[PDB]
Amino acid sequence: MMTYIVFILSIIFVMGFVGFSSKPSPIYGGLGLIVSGGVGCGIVLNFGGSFLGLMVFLIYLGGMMVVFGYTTAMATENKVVLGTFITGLLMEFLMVYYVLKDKEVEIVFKFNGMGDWVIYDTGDSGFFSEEAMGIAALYSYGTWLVIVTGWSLLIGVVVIMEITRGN
Amino acid sequence: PFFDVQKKLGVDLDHWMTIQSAEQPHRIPARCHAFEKEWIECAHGIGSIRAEKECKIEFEDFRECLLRQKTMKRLNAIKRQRDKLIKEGKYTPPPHHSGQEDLRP
Amino acid sequence: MWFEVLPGIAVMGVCLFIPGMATARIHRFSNGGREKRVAHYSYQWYLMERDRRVSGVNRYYVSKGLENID
Amino acid sequence: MNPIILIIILMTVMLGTIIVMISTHWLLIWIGFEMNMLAIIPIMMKKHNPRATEASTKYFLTQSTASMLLMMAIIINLMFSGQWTVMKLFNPMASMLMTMALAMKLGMAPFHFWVPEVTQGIPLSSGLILLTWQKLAPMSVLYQILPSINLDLILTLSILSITIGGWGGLNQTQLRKIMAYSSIAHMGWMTAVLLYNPTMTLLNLIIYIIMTSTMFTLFMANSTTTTLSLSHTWNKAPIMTILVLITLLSMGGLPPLSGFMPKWMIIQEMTKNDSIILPTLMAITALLNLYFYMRLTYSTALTMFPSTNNMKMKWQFPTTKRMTLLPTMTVLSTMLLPLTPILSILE
Amino acid sequence: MNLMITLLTNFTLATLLVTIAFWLPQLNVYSEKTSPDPMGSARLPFSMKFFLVAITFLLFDLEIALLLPLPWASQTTNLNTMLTMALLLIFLLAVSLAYEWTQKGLEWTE
Amino acid sequence: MSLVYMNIMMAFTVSLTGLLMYRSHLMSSLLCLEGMMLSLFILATLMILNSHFTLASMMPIILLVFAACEAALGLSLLVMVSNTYGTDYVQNLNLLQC
Amino acid sequence: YPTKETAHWKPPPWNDVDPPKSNLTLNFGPQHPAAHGVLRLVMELSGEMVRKCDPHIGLLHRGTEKLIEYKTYLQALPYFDRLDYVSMMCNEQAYSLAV
Amino acid sequence: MFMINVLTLIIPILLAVAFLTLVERKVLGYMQFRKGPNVVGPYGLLQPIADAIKLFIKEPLRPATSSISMFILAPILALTLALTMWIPLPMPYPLINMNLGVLFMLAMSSLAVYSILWSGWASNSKYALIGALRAVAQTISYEVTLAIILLSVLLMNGSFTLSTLIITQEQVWLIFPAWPLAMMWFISTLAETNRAPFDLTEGESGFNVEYAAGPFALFFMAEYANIIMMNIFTTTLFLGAFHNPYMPELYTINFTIKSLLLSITFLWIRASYPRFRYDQLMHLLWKNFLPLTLALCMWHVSLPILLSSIPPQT
Amino acid sequence: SMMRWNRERRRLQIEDFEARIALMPLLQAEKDRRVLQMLRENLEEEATIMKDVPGWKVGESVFHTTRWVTPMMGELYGLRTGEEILSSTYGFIWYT
Amino acid sequence: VAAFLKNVWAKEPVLVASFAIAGLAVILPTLSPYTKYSLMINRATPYNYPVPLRDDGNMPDVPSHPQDPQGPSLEWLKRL
Ligand SMILES: CCCCCCCCCCCCCCCCCC(=O)OC[C@H](COP(=O)([O-])OCC[N+](C)(C)C)OC(=O)CCCCCCCCCCCCCCCCC
Ligand SMILES: CCCCCCCCCCCCCCCCCC(=O)OC[C@H](COP(=O)(O)OCCN)OC(=O)CCCCCCCCCCCCCCCCC
Ligand SMILES: CCCCCCCCCCCCCCCCCC(=O)OC[C@H](COP(=O)(O)OCCN)OC(=O)CCCCCCCCCCCCCCCCC
Ligand SMILES: CCCCCCCCCCCCCCCCCC(=O)OC[C@H](COP(=O)(O)OCCN)OC(=O)CCCCCCCCCCCCCCCCC
Ligand SMILES: CCCCCCCCCCCCCCCCCC(=O)OC[C@H](COP(=O)(O)OCCN)OC(=O)CCCCCCCCCCCCCCCCC
Ligand SMILES: C=C(C)[C@H]1Cc2c(ccc3c2O[C@@H]2COc4cc(OC)c(OC)cc4[C@@H]2C3=O)O1
Ligand SMILES: C=C(C)[C@H]1Cc2c(ccc3c2O[C@H]2COc4cc(OC)c(OC)cc4[C@@H]2C3=O)O1
Repeated sequence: MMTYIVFILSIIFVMGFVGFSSKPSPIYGGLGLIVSGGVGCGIVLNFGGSFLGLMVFLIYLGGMMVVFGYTTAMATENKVVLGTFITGLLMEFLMVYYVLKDKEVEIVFKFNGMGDWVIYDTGDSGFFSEEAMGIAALYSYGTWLVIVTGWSLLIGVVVIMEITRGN
Repeated sequence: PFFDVQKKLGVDLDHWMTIQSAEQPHRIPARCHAFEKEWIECAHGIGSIRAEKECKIEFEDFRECLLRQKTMKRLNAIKRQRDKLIKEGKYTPPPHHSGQEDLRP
Repeated sequence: MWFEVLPGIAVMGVCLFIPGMATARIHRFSNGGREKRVAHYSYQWYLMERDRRVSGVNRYYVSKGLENID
Repeated sequence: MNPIILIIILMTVMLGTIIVMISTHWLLIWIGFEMNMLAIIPIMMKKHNPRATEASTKYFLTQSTASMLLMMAIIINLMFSGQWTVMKLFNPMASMLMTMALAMKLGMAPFHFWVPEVTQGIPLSSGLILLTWQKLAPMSVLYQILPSINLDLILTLSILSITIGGWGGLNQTQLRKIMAYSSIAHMGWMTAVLLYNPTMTLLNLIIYIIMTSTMFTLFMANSTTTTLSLSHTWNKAPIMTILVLITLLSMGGLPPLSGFMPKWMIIQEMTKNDSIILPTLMAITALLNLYFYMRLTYSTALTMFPSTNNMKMKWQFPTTKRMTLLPTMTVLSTMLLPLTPILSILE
Repeated sequence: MNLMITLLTNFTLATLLVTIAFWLPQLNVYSEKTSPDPMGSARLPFSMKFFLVAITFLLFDLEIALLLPLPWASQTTNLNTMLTMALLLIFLLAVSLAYEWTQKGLEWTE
Repeated sequence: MSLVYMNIMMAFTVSLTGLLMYRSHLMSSLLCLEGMMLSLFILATLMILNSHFTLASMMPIILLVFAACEAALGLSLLVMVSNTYGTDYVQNLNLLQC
Repeated sequence: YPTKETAHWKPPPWNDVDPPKSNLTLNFGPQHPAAHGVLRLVMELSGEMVRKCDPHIGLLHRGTEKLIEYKTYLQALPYFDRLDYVSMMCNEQAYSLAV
Repeated sequence: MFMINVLTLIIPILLAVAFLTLVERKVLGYMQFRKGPNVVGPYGLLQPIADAIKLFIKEPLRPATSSISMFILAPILALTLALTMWIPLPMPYPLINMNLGVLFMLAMSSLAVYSILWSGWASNSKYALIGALRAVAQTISYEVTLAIILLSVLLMNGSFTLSTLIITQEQVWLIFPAWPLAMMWFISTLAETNRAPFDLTEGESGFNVEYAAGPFALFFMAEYANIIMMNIFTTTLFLGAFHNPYMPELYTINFTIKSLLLSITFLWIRASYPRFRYDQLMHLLWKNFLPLTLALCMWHVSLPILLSSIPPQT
Repeated sequence: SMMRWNRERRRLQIEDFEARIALMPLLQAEKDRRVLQMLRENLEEEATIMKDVPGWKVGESVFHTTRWVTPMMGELYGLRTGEEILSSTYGFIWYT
Repeated sequence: VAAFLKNVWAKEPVLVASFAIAGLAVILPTLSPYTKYSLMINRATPYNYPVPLRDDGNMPDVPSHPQDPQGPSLEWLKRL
């Protein structure tokens, strides 16, 4: 049961999206997307992407969904929602029952039903996280990427100040 | 259009993140470095039409390194026959696959 | 006078002293009288699991030296 | 808007298109589309009225959904190929998702439902940018992935675009919506010949950009956004009615005009590949857009109209509007058919 | 694993104390209150400046996200390129701040 | 293939169907769009970490940063709609039907 | 071609500009210490700015100077301590100089 | 055995937060030429106990809320985040020794604004929502300089590891090469925790005026559970103590004394100044701290390269 | 002071890395015998399990090449108990 | 050049300190002599294994042992 923990989080992740795509309100939609970001971040952290998991927490949840909740507060002061929620939940639990009774499934692609602990690597990486040094490579190998991203963010600041002015 | 400015000016804008076989930081290999290298060296220069049919075996080896569908299928078959013989009782696990042997190195 | 604030400061200081001394004594207790092994990097984890194998008692902290080889 | 900031934002639109055109890595393709969208959003909100905010919001949602589908296509390509080259895709699911996403960025049917609205809500210069410059980057990506494009999907999208662009502009009196349904129909004409000969796709793209640039430049020169204000042009400047005459006759595909040039070549490249029925019904549908062009120039451009007395004030002032490249674009959008073998420079 | 134990323990202790806080004085039968604010019932007006400082936070937080691998990037062998791109990113953050300055975006929450 | 990939793609398609046909708050559409971005982040991260392809470790951060900037842009459009109608109901965005 | 459904569609405006289809009013009542006691304030704000400030007083109106008319001069003297009740002997001195 | 370590972390946190109220009232008393509590306990030592029991037996509001569920989730998230900030703190050894503890604490402290936002949602008072939005914009403003100052210092650390930061300061305190970072950091942590002169929750009515004594005592204590933590974090970051690995309690006494003096420095700042106007601290962040913080971030990028003092990666 | 101490710390890091380098051939030899041990044990247990299945080749490579492929995690720890599986698959990630 | 500088140092000393520290951070690594040693130390740090070479017969500059006098040395780092 502990061997499938990534898989278990993934189920919650799917559930979390059906939690907010049913859309009772942007308030509870934001709450569901924050819980979904937490559990998908747990998925990322369980493969060794610790820096990318802390980028989910710092930038997605701590940076951006704060601004979504802020704008939901300031600008935005059932049957369809609950029905779409229970519909997606029944679809996902029938998928879980299929893939656990069969250990093989095909919706669009062919998917194994064992846990994803098998597909890892048996080596080590010495005195570094490979993911950390690959993100450190943004400044040494990623010059053009830094240029286009910084120009896009500068243009993003300029564009926000243009269209929020109204004049 | 693909205006190949990077080759005309001789600059390396984004060829480096393109494949797994490229120069990585601290010489870290990808898991399928050898397979991708073999498939790239097969399909080089012969065009995509000849590459889809003349480099099928390297590409199948590389896609099966990436996804491990055949390996997981074989592990499913072995684990399923093992579970059947455990349920029937015609097989017993050895002490080195039950965790009673105090590993080697 | 001003030394009346010192009993509350001393109580709060004991409350801040307890977690650090606690985790120091617990890490010395659970690791064979020594510091907890820090495995930030995969080489450290490989050496630590190799220690757990070569100890023979399924503990990384049980150290084996020259007496273990002939 | 500050003209320096306007120059910087237009250079960022151009820079995003250039990054999509030149880059070898799929992430930089996605980055170029993100840069292009993020930069073009203020060009649509130049006049700051609620129609432009609605148009920019609809454009944002369509291009953002298209960009997410593009990144999902890139990610499935990474699953099934382990690499990032902008070349053919290595999964038909990535092929379908990227064809859908580029169809959303072009405005092809069944994702056409924003192109008549957004073009209506934004000014004529930003609508010119939307219907000409924003077609260059997804046609470049479609030009580079055509070994992986499913033929049935691209032909379904193409003929659906041609039928909806044909039967959507029959009802239209707004000039920007006529240009938008014309856009949808011409993108169908470009993408149906894509897997047969992509040079004729580029030929159709360049002739379309010339004719669309001519039409929006005449619209800005006359300040006419409707059919009825276009009818009031002969009493102000008679040559402008002649130019919208010849350019609308060219966009439907009359011989011997230049807009007959691409689609004829397209039919010429579809019968080589033994497709007879498809370019036949394709040009049957193009006869319907030519037919409402001929109503929209016969009934309401040629035979002269009741005017208003205030127009006799406007006789005393000439046009000081910068009609940039307008005679060159009007000559090229009409009189280029004798140079039809120029297309080989696009090979 | 021990991390999840710690997080679960903190969530458990917080939920325990919050439930005891919400339900230990609900044992009391104090009184039932009817009780029939600066604004009375007016709708909350949108403040444009609060939204502008939230988006300015979001964009500078993204520029921070680009800045975050610098202690690892200082360990590279391509230090001239790395130092150039680091100074370029902090300069572009400063240019975004200067444009936010001079276009009066930082006013009445300066 | 991997089984967690099916769940991440199913999450992506759930938020994609939540974006497409509801005709509700505009903020709910932006929430579905950023859920699509979240699932793309998770899926790119699990693939790049799975294959040990080191240079693409900076790729999801890029996928974060641009798209979060994109999100900021969307909110400003919403605020302009929120400065026009008082609501973010997308059925107020029907001026351009005619 | 206007059909039965596409019949209420009026043309868009000629300049493509539609009409745009208010400021906050706060009531800081007698529930507040940094106003020095008993004051109601009807603020009219425009964001951070104060457009209008309407003080409502009378929350300590006690009819002092109607009570003074029914008391003698010596009996009326301690009312003046209780007017400016951090300036007691100054108000005593003002009333005493008057008398 | 690990659960004993978690409990001896988190129960003394709540006790230290309880007696921090007494230390606040006493130290503010003597600075104001008076006494703090000395009646309830001997030298006031039973005042936090009596106060916590008094709050836990008051009637709660249970008002008409826009959300009951977020009215419940705001104290739970507040206490849970206030307790999880302490788990990578190396004193001298942490509960959870992680490679990215600094970035962990930055991310979890960025998550703390949802307590303020949900507490502003849960009260139906629109003015409490306005004050919550002002508090959130204050906190997200100063998180920017927290992130950039912390990045500039970790350029001298070499990693995101909090225990490496003890090895970093074995010769000199890191306040000597980074005192402008240290003083902007200290004022920014003061502005993070809604602490005077940056508090805007007592006067022009805060976000947590809806809460009365059931959740409020929890909110408050979670808030002070941040404050000590931030000072402890500042103590790790700029005032790194001597660590003898054979006597760890030397480090524990040394960092405890420094963290107490720094929390008392918070108390001594709030008793000495008036408050900011709201746009004045927005002026303080966006126009005074942020250009200097960018300039010093450029200086701490280029400085180890130009002195050949790039710190070790491991 | 930070200049002198970070130069000293870089010298100490080089010393630690050279101790690692000097130990790496012995660790490489033990790791090679470790993985060939586990593959040979899985091969013998497959040979004693997979006899009921018709058309089965024991130890059949799924790769068309004859190059040595680095063994996957579920290839080595596929027939062992869940404790050793969980250790070898999430121990370093879950370590403290 | 000193009237405007004294004026901005009297009005905006925060921005004067900001632009001065930023200017020093830009220009000073191009003037420091120690910037070479940063590069030299970051390439002297052995993250990977020093993979040996097959002795073809003629490689005099490659040592046969770590303690041999030929090869790269770190005496510049031990002295500094
Ligand atoms: C961590 C341990 C403790 C750290 C120290 C903190 C303890 C003491 C705290 C005292 C009480 C503080 C209460 C809060 C006060 C908030 C208000 C305030 O101070 O605002 C900040 C004020 C803001 O300015 P202001 O508010 O005074 O003025 C108004 C602003 N103008 C002028 C624009 C109208 O100052 C700063 O922002 C300074 C921040 C630190 C500056 C560091 C400078 C470094 C020097 C570099 C060299 C310079 C020389 C020239 C170049 C040389 C080159 C070689
Ligand atoms: C990490 C460090 C943490 C430290 C936390 C604690 C700090 C403070 C420690 C205690 C300080 C002294 C407290 C003394 C309280 C007053 C005692 C007393 O005399 O109370 C008198 C009262 C009534 O007495 P009565 O008999 O009626 O008198 C008539 C006489 N003819 O009789 C009574 O009220 C009954 C007796 C009450 C005694 C209460 C004592 C304090 C309890 C506090 C709880 C925590 C204790 C410490 C926990 C950690 C150590 C184990
Ligand atoms: C294989 C592909 C490789 C690449 C090939 C090249 C592709 C070319 C695509 C051209 C797209 C042009 C889009 C429009 C020009 C861009 C800048 C712009 O919008 O300029 C218009 C400008 C706006 O000024 P403003 O003040 O805002 O006007 C409002 C009115 N008061 O000023 C005005 O409004 C003035 C009015 C006249 C403007 C006429 C502009 C004509 C531009 C198109 C020229 C023809 C296309 C080039 C040749 C064919 C190339 C395919
Ligand atoms: C309304 C909903 C409820 C709201 C209240 C409760 C939620 C909020 C408060 C709790 C927040 C939980 C945050 C958990 C993850 C924090 C990031 C993290 O784990 O970083 C630490 C560390 C990275 O460092 P590293 O040293 O590389 O790892 C060891 C490798 N040698 O990584 C590790 O050590 C990895 C350890 C294994 C993986 C840990 C996964 C934890 C569980 C996933 C998140 C659960 C919470 C989901 C909700 C979040 C908030 C919405
Ligand atoms: C080349 C070096 C690197 C440069 C890039 C990195 C910069 C790091 C700091 C980032 C700062 C970001 C924001 C900067 C905005 C600058 C413009 C500005 O503030 O102008 C307005 C100001 C008048 O102030 P006001 O508009 O009223 O604002 C309210 C305060 N009263 O007017 C002013 O304050 C006048 C500002 C210009 C004069 C400053 C001169 C400083 C000289 C220091 C010594 C030389 C340093 C070498 C570099 C030259 C710098 C000019
Ligand atoms: C956590 C425990 C054990 C108790 C003690 C306690 C609370 C809850 C809230 C508070 C508190 O202690 C003090 C009480 O007195 C003041 C007085 C103040 O100003 C006079 C002041 O200003 C910020 C703050 C306060 C604290 C405050 O709010 O629960
Ligand atoms: C109203 C619209 C859209 C079009 C259709 C139309 C006109 C103008 C004029 C005429 C016309 O209908 C045609 C019908 O058939 C022919 C056939 C002819 O030749 C085949 C021919 O030669 C001049 C002339 C005619 C008609 C003719 O005069 O504008």
